[PDB]
Amino acid sequence: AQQRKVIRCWACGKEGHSARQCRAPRRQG
Ligand SMILES: [Zn+2]
Repeated sequence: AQQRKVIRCWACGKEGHSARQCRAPRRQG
């Protein structure tokens, strides 16, 4: 498998992108 659920950008917490592209500076957008 890949990682349990989709890559919800562990750097932000949203399903759709990876922290490598996390455009959310923790609580902001
Ligand atoms: Zn993100």
